[PDB]
Amino acid sequence: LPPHYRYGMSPPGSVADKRKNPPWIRRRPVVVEPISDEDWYLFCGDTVEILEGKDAGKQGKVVQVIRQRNWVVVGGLNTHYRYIGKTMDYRGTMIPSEAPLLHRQVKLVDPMDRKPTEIEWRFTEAGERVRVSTRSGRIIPKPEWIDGPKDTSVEDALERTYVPCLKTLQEEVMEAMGIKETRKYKKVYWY
Amino acid sequence: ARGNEYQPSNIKRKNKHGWVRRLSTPAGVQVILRRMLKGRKSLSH
Amino acid sequence: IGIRLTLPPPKVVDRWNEKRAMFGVYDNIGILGNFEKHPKELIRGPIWLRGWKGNELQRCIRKRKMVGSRMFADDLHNLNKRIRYLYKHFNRHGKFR
Amino acid sequence: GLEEFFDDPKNWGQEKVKSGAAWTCQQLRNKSNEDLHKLWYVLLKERNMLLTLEQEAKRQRLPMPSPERLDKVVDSMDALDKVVQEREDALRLLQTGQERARPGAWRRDIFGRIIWHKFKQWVIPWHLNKRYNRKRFFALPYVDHFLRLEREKRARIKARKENLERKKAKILLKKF
Amino acid sequence: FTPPIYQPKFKTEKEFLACTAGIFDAYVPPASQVSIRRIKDYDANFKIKDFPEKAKDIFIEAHLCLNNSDHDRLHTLVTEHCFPDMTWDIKYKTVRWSFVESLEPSHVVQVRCNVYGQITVRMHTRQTLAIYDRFGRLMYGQEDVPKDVLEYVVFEKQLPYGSWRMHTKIVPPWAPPKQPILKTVMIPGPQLKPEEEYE
Amino acid sequence: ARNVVYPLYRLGGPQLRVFRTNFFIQLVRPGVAQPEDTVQFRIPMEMTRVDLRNYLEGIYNVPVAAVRTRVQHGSNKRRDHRNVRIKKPDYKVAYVQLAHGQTFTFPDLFPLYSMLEEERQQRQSSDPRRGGVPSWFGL
Amino acid sequence: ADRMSKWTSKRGPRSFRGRKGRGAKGIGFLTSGWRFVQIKEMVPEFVVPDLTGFKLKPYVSYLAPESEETPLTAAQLFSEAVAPAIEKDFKDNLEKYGFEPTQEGKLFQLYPRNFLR
RNA sequence: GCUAAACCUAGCCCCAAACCCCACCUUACUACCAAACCUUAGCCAAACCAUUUACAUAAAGUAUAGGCGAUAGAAAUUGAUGGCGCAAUAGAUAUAGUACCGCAAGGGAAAGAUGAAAAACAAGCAUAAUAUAGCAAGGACUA
RNA sequence: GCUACCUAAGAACAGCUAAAAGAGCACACCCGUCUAUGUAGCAAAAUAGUGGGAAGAUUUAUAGGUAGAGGCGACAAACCUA
RNA sequence: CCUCCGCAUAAGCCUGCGUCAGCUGACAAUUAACAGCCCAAUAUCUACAAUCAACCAACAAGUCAUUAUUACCCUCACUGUCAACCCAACACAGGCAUGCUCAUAAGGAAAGGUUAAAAAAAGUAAAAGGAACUCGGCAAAUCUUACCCC
Ligand SMILES: Nc1nc2c(ncn2[C@@H]2O[C@H](COP(=O)(O)OP(=O)(O)OP(=O)(O)O)[C@@H](O)[C@H]2O)c(=O)[nH]1
Ligand SMILES: [Mg+2]
Ligand SMILES: [Mg+2]
Ligand SMILES: [Mg+2]
Ligand SMILES: [Mg+2]
Ligand SMILES: [Mg+2]
Ligand SMILES: [Mg+2]
Ligand SMILES: [Mg+2]
Ligand SMILES: [Mg+2]
Ligand SMILES: [Mg+2]
Ligand SMILES: [Mg+2]
Ligand SMILES: [Mg+2]
Ligand SMILES: [Mg+2]
Ligand SMILES: [Mg+2]
Ligand SMILES: [Mg+2]
Ligand SMILES: [Mg+2]
Ligand SMILES: [Mg+2]
Ligand SMILES: [Mg+2]
Ligand SMILES: [Mg+2]
Repeated sequence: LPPHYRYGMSPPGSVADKRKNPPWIRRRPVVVEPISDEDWYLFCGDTVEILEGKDAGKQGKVVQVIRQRNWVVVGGLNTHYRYIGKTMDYRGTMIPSEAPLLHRQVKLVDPMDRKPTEIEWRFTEAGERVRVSTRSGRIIPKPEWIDGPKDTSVEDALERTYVPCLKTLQEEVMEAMGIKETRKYKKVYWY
Repeated sequence: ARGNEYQPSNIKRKNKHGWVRRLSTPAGVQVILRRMLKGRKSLSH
Repeated sequence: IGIRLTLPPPKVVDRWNEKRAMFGVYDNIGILGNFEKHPKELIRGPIWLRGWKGNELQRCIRKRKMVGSRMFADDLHNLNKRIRYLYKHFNRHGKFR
Repeated sequence: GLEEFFDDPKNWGQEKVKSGAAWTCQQLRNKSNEDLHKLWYVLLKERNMLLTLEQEAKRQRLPMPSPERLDKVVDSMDALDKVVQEREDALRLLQTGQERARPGAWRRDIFGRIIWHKFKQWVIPWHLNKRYNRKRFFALPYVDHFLRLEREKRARIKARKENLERKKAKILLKKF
Repeated sequence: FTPPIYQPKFKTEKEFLACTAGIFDAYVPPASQVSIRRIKDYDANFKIKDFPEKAKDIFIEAHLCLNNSDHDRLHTLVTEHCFPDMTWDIKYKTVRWSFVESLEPSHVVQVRCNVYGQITVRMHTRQTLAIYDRFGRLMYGQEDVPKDVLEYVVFEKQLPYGSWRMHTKIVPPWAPPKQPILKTVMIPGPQLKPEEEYE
Repeated sequence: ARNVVYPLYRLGGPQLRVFRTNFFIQLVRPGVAQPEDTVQFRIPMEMTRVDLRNYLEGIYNVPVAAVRTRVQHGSNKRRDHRNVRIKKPDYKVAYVQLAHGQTFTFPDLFPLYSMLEEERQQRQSSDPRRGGVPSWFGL
Repeated sequence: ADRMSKWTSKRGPRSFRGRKGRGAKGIGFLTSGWRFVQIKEMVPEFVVPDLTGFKLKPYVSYLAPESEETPLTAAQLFSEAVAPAIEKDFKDNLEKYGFEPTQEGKLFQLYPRNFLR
């Protein structure tokens, strides 16, 4: 991506993203606090509570996470309305579009208390790394085929046919295929 | 009458301003070094 | 049109940040500490003008003398040229004599 | 046959073609050298078919059906190549102790830069090779000035980058 | 002689969801306990006998919001499928919609049902209109004289935080023609090209 | 194979063998009318016509009668926003004439929204008689 | 006058265009009369195996279990190939176990490598 | 009301600390054939020019040198945590040693600005050409 | 890569007259006497006509060479990238 | 109606009026026989031009050759192939080597429409005279003598 590329709601490679951020744009970079990867505590699917703005207090489910801008999109929450399909004649249709929310503007929700909770990345002997709520304890869990004609069966893919040997693939294949070569490689000079 | 002093010919171009000729003498090596220091994309012609 | 059409963002200055609050402390280190340390030793900056002052020509001469060997090639060339030019200016040009 | 350059006829025109997963390096490491040799050509035929599909899609100005399988095939071939290279490197280290398959040497070129010159195959010795003798692997004293200049340019770039990073960090601290 | 000077070339080679699509089962004006249960099991609190009052309140408040162009409240008061109908044609023109006492009590008609509720309420109320232009000159309806309005209003609901909002008004084919327009209109005939001839 | 140093051959030496071929080719529909026995391929630049013949005869068992090659120049005229020329890659085109009277022809490859469509159906375009008056109101 | 465009065989005069190539590896040599003699051994021979009966496929079912990558090392290969024989013979001249003092004499010399891929 | 106007950060400046796969010398980026080391000069000052003319502190601008003149100039001895910086004609030339210019060495640019989310007032003119006479204004005047 | 001169190995010179020509008339080609136009032009030296040479000390394509207190020069202080 | 040209090769440039859909993006294309890309050594050979090469004629003296031995079975790889094109800042009246076409079978369009003022450029015609113009017969028209200076 171009340096100081402004991450937006559209994915960084879509038609809309290319339209909004052509190669020549030089907009001012957006200042984002440096949340370390080991400190990020919002994940796709987490139930969260909005602290600020319209729909404050309401709890929804994170639909997307634009980590590069400290963003979490709560499905059907923090929504404005936009027209989709509006053509020269048709007015289009109104659609609720969510706006990104900052992790500072959003807090996780206890699995059962259904209330905002501050979280810590405390190690547990079983769950080596897992979130733990501070004000009321308890661990917030991390949320979340037919073989085709050109797909190997699992047993075939796992069959360990390898026999550790001191033979290169070339000579091993030569032996397997019966190719016979008697000529000796004449020595060459390297420099 | 004037203006068309450039009669292109790749043989002359390479034999006059080529990498081999620039390296042929210490002065041309310094020419290439100056271009590299300046960051020229085209070090030799 | 050389005038901005909006008020610039407000500039908040914390007059009581540690730097401003403790500014000047130990300026009297000498007279109040048996003169073990001269106040100029509190000066932090370029090695060639720590506790010393002079015009541009003197500053350039001191820089060349004290860190000339450690200067980059083109920076040192520029310093030598500047010293030469300043010598010429101060010794051959001016209203008075 | 040439039909192997095209997908199964039933898949022609399908908006989406269901595909498995690209071979992983760990999965490939369990296979024999013969098995990897055969899988290499299996994947090569699949890659040729997918590249043909991509080119024909470009020709017809239509989206390629399920382009992700091309990336899957490329990744699988890369993994197989990596596994073979790992085996070859281990065997070479055991039998000769050489970490590099191709001979080479650290040499100072005519420009004074230290490079890893990779040796080439010749029929005659180097002292007789005329063109090799024409090539120069030493830097005369006039190159030291330019070496210092390049070093100082690099130092300036590094200093600018570091100062910019520190200033950005200070700005971030002020903001938060 | 002095050679000519060329300027740089660049200077001269610069160049320049929470809705549904319509009605699941259209009610045709002159056995929904399954849908009533299908909404009760998901809502846990609801009263059909009390719904008509809330529906009328929402209707009147949404129209009052139209009066002031309170689109922020209209968004929560009507469905997204209805909002463009509510607000599109009325842009750049003031409306003086007002409500006066109803004629017969509003009552539910029928209800049907990732899952969206749906309630049809018949209202026979009395209302007033005065739609002006950008320039404040009346173009539809007297502001004082009220009219009797028979409407079949369909509400929809999202089934977690959604509420009951106007989804669509069903106009029966037998409904009386609406109020006549004030300004005369023209409907041009086929703009024939030279080769074409009128038929 | 490409991007690999070929073991130098001296007289009487062993045959040069490549086990894991690095070349990947494309079969491309000709842009012009071609004989029924001719197949057009896009090839890596480092592949010879002999290499292509052996490749097709071994991997695909295609009886090849003749091979011809030409290097197609890629346009270097398109310029980016910085006025820097964008180079379309040069490529290699191979015409392969099949043997045994075999014939080949390029196969004929390539032989929410519901809500949008239904709302478009239910547009209810304003009638001219309404004269721009919003028709939503029931009065 | 074009310094930036890559130098190819399409640019110079007849001699330049003939002399410069496209990276294709040589196959033979040129004799008197510009007659090209092609050496068969110089032509890469594609060692294509018999794919009949092969069970592997270009793709793998997603049902396959995930595993941890363990890049093969010289120590691991030695343990898995030589260590058993060494132990069995010690409990009871390294060429017996596989080690070769010199790569010379081998068709596939490991260093300097003299085989393709 | 048009052309347009503005903006804040991209970066830069000075310091401190710290020492930093393949191809390619043949026509470079082309797989493969029997020899380096050597005083700088000049501008310029002397009002020309010719000898001559600079490249820690203190001693000291002292001893000395010098068409003894312009000027040059020791030694003995002494001990030695950042920004009253710039903020897109500025700060690096830099968005870039790119575009472009030159055969080559080499020269060398310009510019961007919305939003939390886009998956929402210069000049010049026009409104509105013009009335006898005049450095175009001043005193004025109901005008 | 222009131009001055040179080196290697090439190419061109219709037709007529005279015969073996640094001959004559006159194409191609080279040059640029005079006139007019143009003079920010088609052109940073051109166009039209007219004119000199046009088998020779001729013209010319290709590669190479001589480099600045130097080169080269049938000396015009000419030319050596306007 | 014009034909300066034109078609190829060379050199040069490098996709630069092919298709599609909106100059821009995509897609396509130049297929070797033509041309380039050569030669195993060691010694040893070679006086007698070309000029239709025969008389003849010369001078400026000139472009073309092997042998004797020893080695030597793999044969058709690679690269150029497009264009309305290059050097002149330009769709520049200029420069641009060679072979054929010696006016063309090839290639092109001097007039955007109107009026027919001055001045200006080019061209045609002119009563009588025929250099009286002018620095000068410059230019134009004709097809013209004799003599000086260098
Ligand atoms: N004066 C000055 N101080 C600097 C500069 N760069 C860094 N510093 C100082 O370095 C100190 C340490 O910087 P930090 O970032 O806190 O720590 P750090 O990374 O261990 O520091 P470094 O070892 O200097 O790289 C601070 O007091 C900075 O102000 C510089 O350019 N100038
Ligand atoms: Mg020339
Ligand atoms: Mg070819
Ligand atoms: Mg002087
Ligand atoms: Mg700048
Ligand atoms: Mg104004
Ligand atoms: Mg003749
Ligand atoms: Mg003559
Ligand atoms: Mg001469
Ligand atoms: Mg003279
Ligand atoms: Mg003179
Ligand atoms: Mg000049
Ligand atoms: Mg015309
Ligand atoms: Mg006209
Ligand atoms: Mg007359
Ligand atoms: Mg007379
Ligand atoms: Mg007179
Ligand atoms: Mg007279
Ligand atoms: Mg005359």
